[PDB]
Amino acid sequence: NGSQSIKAEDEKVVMPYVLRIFFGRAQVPPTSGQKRSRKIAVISVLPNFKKPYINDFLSLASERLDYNYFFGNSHQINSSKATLKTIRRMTGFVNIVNSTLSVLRTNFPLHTNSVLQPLIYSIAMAYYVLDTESTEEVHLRKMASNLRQQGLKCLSSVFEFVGNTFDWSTSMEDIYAVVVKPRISHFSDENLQQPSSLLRLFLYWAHNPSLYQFLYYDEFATATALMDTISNQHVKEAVIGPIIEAADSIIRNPVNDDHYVDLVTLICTSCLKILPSLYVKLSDSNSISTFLNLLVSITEMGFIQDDHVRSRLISSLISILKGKLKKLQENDTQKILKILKLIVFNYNCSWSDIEELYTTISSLFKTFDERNLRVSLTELFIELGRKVPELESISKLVADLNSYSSSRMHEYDFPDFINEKPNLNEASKSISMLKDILLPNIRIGLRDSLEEVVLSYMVKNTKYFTDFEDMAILLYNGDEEADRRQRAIKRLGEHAHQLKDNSISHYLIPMIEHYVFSDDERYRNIGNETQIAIGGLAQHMSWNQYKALLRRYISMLKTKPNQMKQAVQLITLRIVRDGAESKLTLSKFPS
Amino acid sequence: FEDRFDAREHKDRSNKSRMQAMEEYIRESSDQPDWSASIGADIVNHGRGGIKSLRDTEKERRVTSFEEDNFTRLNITNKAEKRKQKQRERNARMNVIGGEDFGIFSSKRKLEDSTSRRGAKKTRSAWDRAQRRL
Amino acid sequence: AAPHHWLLDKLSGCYAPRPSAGPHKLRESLPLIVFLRNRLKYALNGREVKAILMQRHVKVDGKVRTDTTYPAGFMDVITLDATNENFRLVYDVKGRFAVHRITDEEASYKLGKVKKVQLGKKGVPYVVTHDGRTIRYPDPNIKVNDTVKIDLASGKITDFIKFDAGKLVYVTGGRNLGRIGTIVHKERHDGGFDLVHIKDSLDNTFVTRLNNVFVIGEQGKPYISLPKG
Amino acid sequence: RLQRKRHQRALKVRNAQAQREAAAEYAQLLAKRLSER
Amino acid sequence: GISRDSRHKRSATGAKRAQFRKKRKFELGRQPANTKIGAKRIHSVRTRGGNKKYRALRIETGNFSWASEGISKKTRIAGVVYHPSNNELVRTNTLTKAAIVQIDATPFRQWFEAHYGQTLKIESSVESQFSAGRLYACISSRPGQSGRCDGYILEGEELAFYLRRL
Amino acid sequence: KGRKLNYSVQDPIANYEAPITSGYKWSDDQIDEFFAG
Amino acid sequence: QSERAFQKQPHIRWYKNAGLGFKTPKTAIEGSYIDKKCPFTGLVSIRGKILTGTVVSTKMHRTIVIRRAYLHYIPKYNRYEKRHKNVPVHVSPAFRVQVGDIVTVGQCRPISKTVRFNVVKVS
RNA sequence: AUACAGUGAAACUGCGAAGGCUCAUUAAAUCAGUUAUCGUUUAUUUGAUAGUUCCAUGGUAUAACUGUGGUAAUUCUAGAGCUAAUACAUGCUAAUCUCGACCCUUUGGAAGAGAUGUAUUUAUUAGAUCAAUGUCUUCGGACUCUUUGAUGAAAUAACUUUUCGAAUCGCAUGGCCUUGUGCUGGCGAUGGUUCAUUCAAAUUUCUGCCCUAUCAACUUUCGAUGGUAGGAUAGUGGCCUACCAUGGUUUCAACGGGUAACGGGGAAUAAGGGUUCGAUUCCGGAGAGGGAGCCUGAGAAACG
Repeated sequence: NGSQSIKAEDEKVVMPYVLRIFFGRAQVPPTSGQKRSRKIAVISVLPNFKKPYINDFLSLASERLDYNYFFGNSHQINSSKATLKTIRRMTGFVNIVNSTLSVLRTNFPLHTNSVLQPLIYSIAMAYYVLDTESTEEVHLRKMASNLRQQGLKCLSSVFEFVGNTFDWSTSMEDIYAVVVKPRISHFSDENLQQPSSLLRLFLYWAHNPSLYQFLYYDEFATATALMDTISNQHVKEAVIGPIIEAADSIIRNPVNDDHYVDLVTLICTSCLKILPSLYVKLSDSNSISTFLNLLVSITEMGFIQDDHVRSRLISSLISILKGKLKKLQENDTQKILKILKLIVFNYNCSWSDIEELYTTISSLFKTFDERNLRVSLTELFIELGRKVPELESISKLVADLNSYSSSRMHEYDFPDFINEKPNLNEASKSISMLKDILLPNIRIGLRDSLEEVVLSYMVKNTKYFTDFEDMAILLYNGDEEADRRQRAIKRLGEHAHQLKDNSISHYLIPMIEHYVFSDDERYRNIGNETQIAIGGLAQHMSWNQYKALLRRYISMLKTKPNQMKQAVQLITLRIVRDGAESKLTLSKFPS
Repeated sequence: FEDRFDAREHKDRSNKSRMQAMEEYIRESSDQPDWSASIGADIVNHGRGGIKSLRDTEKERRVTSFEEDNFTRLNITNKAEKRKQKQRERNARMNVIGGEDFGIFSSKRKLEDSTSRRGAKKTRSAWDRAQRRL
Repeated sequence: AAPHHWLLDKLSGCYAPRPSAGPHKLRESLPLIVFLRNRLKYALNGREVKAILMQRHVKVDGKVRTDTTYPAGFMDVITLDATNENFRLVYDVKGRFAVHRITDEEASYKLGKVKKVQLGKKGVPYVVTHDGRTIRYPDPNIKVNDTVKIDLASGKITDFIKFDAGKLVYVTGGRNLGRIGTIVHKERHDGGFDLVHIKDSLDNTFVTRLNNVFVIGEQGKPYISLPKG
Repeated sequence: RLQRKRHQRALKVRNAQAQREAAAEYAQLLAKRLSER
Repeated sequence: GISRDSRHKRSATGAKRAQFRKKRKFELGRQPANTKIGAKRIHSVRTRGGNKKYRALRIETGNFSWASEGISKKTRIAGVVYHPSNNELVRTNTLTKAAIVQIDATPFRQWFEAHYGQTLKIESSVESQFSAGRLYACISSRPGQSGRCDGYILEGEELAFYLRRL
Repeated sequence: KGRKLNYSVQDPIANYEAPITSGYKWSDDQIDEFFAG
Repeated sequence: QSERAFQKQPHIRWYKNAGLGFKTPKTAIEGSYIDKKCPFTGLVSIRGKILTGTVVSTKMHRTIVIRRAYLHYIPKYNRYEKRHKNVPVHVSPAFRVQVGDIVTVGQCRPISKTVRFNVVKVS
């Protein structure tokens, strides 16, 4: 008969709204008691009478789900629903602790709340009943103790009711009457917030606009309290950033920066949070990261600091200038952030950024020589913008070489901090050399020569565009250096980049031989570069299977010579992974 | 191609090559005795049959061993007895003279073809025959 | 009318006992009548082996299973209550069913080759063996042709033997049926003559199939005891 | 008749309390294998 | 039907002298029950133990599926206009699998007006049938084997995929 | 067009029926003066 | 790529893998070809054995006629008369096989009256 | 033994018969092994395997049986009267599962929110990451490209004339005091849905002893060869039909010619001397007067 009544519900829509409201009115007239319970509360209730009431709430749920647009709603059905919900609350909170009929009437009450939320799920902007405050005060006096009750990952009876009441136009009258956002913000600022906290945050972010478009001054102060909740909930959207739904945070922070500027410490906290929005997770997308940096700039245009947020915005621009993502949109937002950071370093940054980012002109090569002849003492964002131009951004090749040489000149004129800046230059040149670049690899080689300012002739002859006598002199220089972990790793990386699967050129056997000779000359340095030799042999072993295995086989055979010389010298090690790699070679032998 | 379980090649045959002249020479040069009966006990029907041949007393010993071993008398199964007992006793009185069967001397069956002249150790190399001697 | 595996003497009868259906196949099993009556000879005829089956002395795989033609296949531990008879029967080197005698701590378990692992219904991992013990929930690293160890009091897998290069394997099938020695070679082809190869006294070589071979332990330590000569 | 109504209901609730608990009792062993894997 | 065997016909080599055998039970070809529109009558035939097979002949209540949301709802049948597995099958107006048949789409109107409010994002050449009532939909289920008429609606790409044909 | 329109002669229908001499009760002149127009 | 009616489509663009040492080309993973009976996306599953040989004719579409000459140790007239075999095979979106072209095939699920093999490799 | 109580003609029941003769001549297509069926049926064997409840027990209609009879007559019959079910078919049925605001510290979970199947046939998708023994140590960390591992490349929207949530029994009075069968309460066989195995069958990969070119062409003349879709199927399948393409086999032996094909092929046992006698499965498929159509079953075009 459940399947039969489900068929009756699936065919219970064929009659008009008059007959649907008449059948709903007959369903309401079972145990309404509007003479007894339309004033305040009910007169009496029973277990089987609540079972008629639980069945009435279930029939209301089935009727609303069947006719989930119109539902034939009536104030008699509303009064019967309020009488049933109040009788469920009264019986559950007035019965003794025996829990059988109490859990029956509690699962009657949760299902009745689900059927009540179904009415607003079906007929939301259709009725908007003007006597809402009766049921609103009834449900408030029932669920006053539901302060932090709806704070969970699945608690969505009163949380969904609050979201429905907040996502309307004029049904927020019961919200702005006394309180909805107070208890919602209490459970939102609860510290054990699960991932419905983002749902409540998006609901309040969408519901601040109705409280702002409302002409009532009470709703204006409630919108002020929603901005105050956005300022007092400065840990929830931080700690709940476990998914890629950071567009809600970027949509609230832009709304907050466009709406309310209430404290300089609040603007500094917003700028530091949007700095953590780019220094917290690397999976933030382009529009979200651009709007987050623009919201940090919008808080900084109002109430920024002069030293602390100055350095924070300078670090933000020093990351965003190395990024420059999304076809110069992030570069334009980074130039705006550097012009809003309000320092002397930021002033030189905005000058040397606007003088180069003038919409694809020769002003980039003009401004590189301009700041070279007029070298600025900030130099951090200058080295960022001149190392993005030294990377695979095609123009400013000689200007990139002059920028690296001028950074070396400043690092020699310092004579400590600018040597740690040269450490960052070397840690950038390492990832530049281990890459598929053509102009930026030559620029990193020029930076290696400027850091080297026999060895200088070797570097300039490795970057000589000749490659036959040049590679012969490189092999002879490796022989002279044989007769350095990261340094020889960088040299062998540049050599492997110049001979990296370029099988349209000859002497690849001597090129791999020079790679293995530099690897042997690094592996002779056992006290330092044994780890680097192990890493280079490991990367060559990964390349021995990664889609190409002709010259990598000879690289494996000639990197075995370091092991042969080490075993002849030993005449303790790690035999285990060596034997397992021997088993892997035996498996590659059965290919 | 592929393997196929062959009981006819891991079954104990040992009878294609069992020749009575070779077996008699082995019994002569055996240097361990032969379990012969007390002399009257092996004649059969008061002399109406033969004595009994060596294969017949071997088969009789096997039948009595199986007999005592699983407690069952053998039977008078008609088709097998009308073949084997009558044909066996008629060739017994044909060829068994005084407890000795002379049927083989009247039978064409080459000794060296099947039972001598080893097939696995054929030694078809001068080096293999040299290593087989030394 | 007999197979080769039963070690059945020819001077027995005319009709050979077809085993009934059961765990193993017809071609890889011996029933209880050819086990008890005419191999280790606890009976003399079918009437009295049915009599002792009605008396219920047999306790194969820890359950009684009173039936004459019950197909005891590979290493089903035949248990007999009187004189505490524990019999694990395996293959010899020339194709028959060598029934080794074992003790109680060894007959408290058996082992079984896994055939397939399934996501059958309702998220339940799943394992079958040659007696078809559909036991719940092994680890995810049960490949085909590994070896579970059944509990034999409940049904649970207690130990697990992984099939890889360097494991002690038993071959039941084809022209290698019943050999042990498991190491000269490994060769996994792509559809046939794919195996791990088995030594001899002079460490000779052999070819079989994957499904016709299954692991029993390690190089020197199988927890099954084996007969000798 | 009514004693059979006692025994039927008792064996039914005992069958439930055996099977529906043992099923989760080896599903938790699957959970242990998944945590250790 | 007759048969399922290669013995009555020639292979890829061209052989003769067939004269093979009395046909067995397991070459059982039943009669082709061309399912039509009528009053719902399903013949419950037996095969392979208790393998009851539902042979539908006059089925109506097609469960056809809204595609973009996957809403299989109940409707009637009108007629198949194009099905060149037999071009006389559409002349005789039967109902087989993978046929394109017409549906009065009034419960789909009810579901759209029930879970969207207003009446009429969806394509225009099916919005014309949203207005008129008869929409094209293709049968998925097998009434000759499973006895049912299920199907999927035509929505856009598959619509034009058939409308350019016929 | 293989099995389509075999213009052959078939065995059991070659004498399945037999004709009739007078046939139509009308005359052929009655046909001509029946549908001259 | 749609010359017939009745919703020419994959049957649940779609992509799978039979495994067992046979690659799937990138157009056969994500391409506009339907792969109704090509086993990489397909509806068929792989099993059985894998045979290798050159071809004779690829005249009709979805018909790859392999040749397969193989050694057999003849003891009768003690000389090897040379083998020849034929098998029709459905297409794959990986190689337009012309004359020559030693390729291999895997056994699966009889497609026409005489084809159980579908191409998985070209070399 | 005044509602049953042992013998038991004739009736329902469970099963029995669980595999027997003759006739016309098929060249790996009859047969034997083998590969596979996530391409499929399955009684029995074996291992596993069920959560939707509004204002003390459900209905006549038939036997056997009596009684009246017909007919030459049957395991042929018809009226009239009763009467039972594991026959027919309507219908009676406690509250336990996770996340846990709070914890009073161990006797730890009270509030709130989310739960709950099968059988049939339809669609979207769950089905790239983090942990170090190490890159730099700045003896702190952004760590995966290197050195090794891991989750990982049935959840839901509907039909169906939908099956069920034990009217089976045995062993054990046993525990409790809800003040009386108030709760019985412990276990095992038979049930009972589904999966897998086993059995058997059907297809299917390949292999296997006559001479054959005076058989050099066959195949489209039961689709020839393949593709697409449907029908039918236990399912794969030109197995059948619509449409389309003109294919496919062959001198590396297609296709065709016959018998000591009452003989042969291991089809199998071999025998301690018979060297093609010498153990057997099968010659081919049919047939129950003759073709045709239908039915039954886990299995059939049934020796019944």
